[PDB]
Amino acid sequence: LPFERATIM
Amino acid sequence: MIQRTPKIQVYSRHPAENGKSNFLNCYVSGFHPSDIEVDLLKNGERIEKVEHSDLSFSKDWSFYLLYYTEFTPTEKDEYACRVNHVTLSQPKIVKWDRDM
Amino acid sequence: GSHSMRYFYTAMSRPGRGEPRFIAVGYVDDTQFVRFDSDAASPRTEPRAPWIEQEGPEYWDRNTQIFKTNTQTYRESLRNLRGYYNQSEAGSHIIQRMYGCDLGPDGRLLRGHDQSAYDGKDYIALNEDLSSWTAADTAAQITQRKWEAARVAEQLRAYLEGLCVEWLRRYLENGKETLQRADPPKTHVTHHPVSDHEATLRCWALGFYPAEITLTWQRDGEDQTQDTELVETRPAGDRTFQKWAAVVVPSGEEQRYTCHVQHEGLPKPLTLRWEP
Repeated sequence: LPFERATIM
Repeated sequence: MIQRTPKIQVYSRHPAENGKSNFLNCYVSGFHPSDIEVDLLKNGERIEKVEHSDLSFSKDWSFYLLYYTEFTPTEKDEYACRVNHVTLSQPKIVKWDRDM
Repeated sequence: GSHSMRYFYTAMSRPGRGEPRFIAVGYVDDTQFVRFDSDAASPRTEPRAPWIEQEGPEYWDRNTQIFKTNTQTYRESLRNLRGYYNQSEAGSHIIQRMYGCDLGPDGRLLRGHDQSAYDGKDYIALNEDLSSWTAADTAAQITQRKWEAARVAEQLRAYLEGLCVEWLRRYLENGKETLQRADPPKTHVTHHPVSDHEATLRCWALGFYPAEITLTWQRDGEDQTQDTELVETRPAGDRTFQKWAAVVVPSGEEQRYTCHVQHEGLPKPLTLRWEP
């Protein structure tokens, strides 16, 4: 299962 | 930009035996950026129904893909892989060799 | 019995040819098990190994939500990084990301990983402590500052020590017949004259899994490192991998040469010779 948060770079 | 040219290997899934159905593979690797064109050839002609693996990459960030198709090797049909990439002036052809 | 899980993200801009393409793939060891492609006719997480197919609709929907959000997030990141480097709107660029967790043979977390790259160059990486970042340049420091403000490392650490490990161990149990089965290489040695006075000995390894293997030639029981032609390990297409190693030897010193094979699948390391 992948990491749940996306964070803009 | 730093660009890396692909390595190319052409080979069969199983030991090659004339008149026995098998798979013809062309593995491209160590390249960057990811856009690439790969065809499989039978006596110079583009094979139609070729499939390929999903785009992934190695620990050094370079991309790799497997292209493959069903085929029946014979004593005298010639097989090859044709590759083009931004790093290459004109396409590269690598011939299928049974001992390679 | 050491195992790992990794996800691999590639985001690629293509000015004049639509919005950037985002694709995620997931692996356990050398086995891919899921994909998502923002270009696919209907973008959704799809299974790529039989043992994942048993997961329910809530798994598939959950994955698809995350990858859809990542598609949009990475589109902004591409815009941001082009700015950080003062780059023109005309060229195509790539952000890559790889992350996941390693387990030891006991099933306990050996270590976590999270690394990103830009145009194939290291950009930002989570340090092994899972609490701090290594930024490659002044552009990456801007990303580092954004990521500290959102408490990213803290979120990664909870994931890598928690869910990542728990799901890896689930996959390993559900796919145990393949994921925890090592297939040893089938091996032989071939001999081909190159000239009257020299021949090629080629040591072949086929049908093995996982991909990790060591193939070496020796002359009188010493390593022939600089003289061995060593081909990159390659996928057969049926889950298994292939490799060979070759040496050019004087005729007929052939019997002074030995091929050595190490692989997790084997009862014992192998020593092979050309058998005329």
